[PDB]
This record gives sequence, structure tokens and C-alpha cells, in this order.
Amino acid sequence: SKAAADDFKEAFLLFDRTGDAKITASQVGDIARALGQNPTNAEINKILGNPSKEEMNAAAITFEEFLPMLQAAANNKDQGTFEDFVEGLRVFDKEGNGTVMGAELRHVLATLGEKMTEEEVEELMKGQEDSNGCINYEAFVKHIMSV
Amino acid sequence: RCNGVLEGIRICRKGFPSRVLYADFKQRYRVLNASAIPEGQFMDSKKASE
Repeated sequence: SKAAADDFKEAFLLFDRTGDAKITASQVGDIARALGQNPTNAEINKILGNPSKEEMNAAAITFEEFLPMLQAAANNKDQGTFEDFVEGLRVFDKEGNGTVMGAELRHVLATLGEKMTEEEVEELMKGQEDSNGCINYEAFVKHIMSV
Repeated sequence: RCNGVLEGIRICRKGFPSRVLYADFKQRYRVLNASAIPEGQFMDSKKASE
């Protein structure tokens, strides 16, 4: 709305590697996340196809399409409730203390639903899981929501 | 009808339809007051849901 945030246009100049002021359709998922929006990858996929837009063939972009797609994704930020994130992992391990065994969270984050690479899974556990093999998800989900 | 099955349902419905089994109750809903519902469910499979 501007509140006209012109820093979204300045961040589009940091993600366009050619400097022509266009951003390919394959970068739009990760740049919506870098502007403070977390649409799921199936949602980013649907919307695209919904609009008869093929992410399979070469794509370019213009700021005039990327701005309204970020504004259509911005209504879905009401789905980001931290009660359900901590209660999900609290149902994932027994006893009254928030600890996932290391390999349980790593294999679930790579193979269940939207596949996260094991390189990204190791980069998200690095520091929050110590050598006991127990990830405290009270501080883990706190630090994941700090970015 | 002649079994009694349909009559047991009747008498039930004069009644409490949906009936949740306790663990089946824990798991699915712990998350609602997460701390206090999880403790309840874990601490006593039944007493928990309570």
C-alpha cells in the first residue's frame, strides 16, 4: 500500500542477477519468503498454474506481476500460529520435556510432505542440537521464528 | 432393529453421539493447551484428557 514499502523493489534488485529488473518465476517462492512471507511450495505452485503460468519453461519477470503476487500471498500469513508448531512437536515425543531425538526430526523434515534437502535440515539443526542427540524444540522453534 | 442394535443407538442418542477414546483424544488435541493437556494425557492416559 506503501504504507508504500519501496524496499521490496530494492530487494528485487538484489535478487536479479542480470540487472534488467526482472526476476524468474523460480525465484519468486524464495523471495516471498525473504520479504517476510511463508507460502508453502504447493501454494506457490498452484497459484502459478492457476494463472496458466508454467514454471517448467523459461520465465522472466516484471515487478508489476511480482508485487501483486506478494500481496496475494500476504493474506495467508494468518496461518503462522506458533501454538500449533510447538504442539506438533510436543505430540512427536513422549514425556514432559520438549526434546526430539536428532534423526527423528531430520528424517521427517526431509521425507514428510514438502521435501527439505538434508543439507537444509542440517543447517536448521546446527547449534540447537547438542551431542546428546536431543533437540529442544522450545528453543528450536523460538530460533526458527527469529528469522 | 430386531437385534437391539438400533435400540441401543436410540437410547444413546437421548444422547452423547461422538465418543472419543482417551489416547485418540490426547494426541489429536494436546496442542490446545499444549502444556497442560499434554501433561494430563501423558501423566494418566485417561486422567490426562480430564
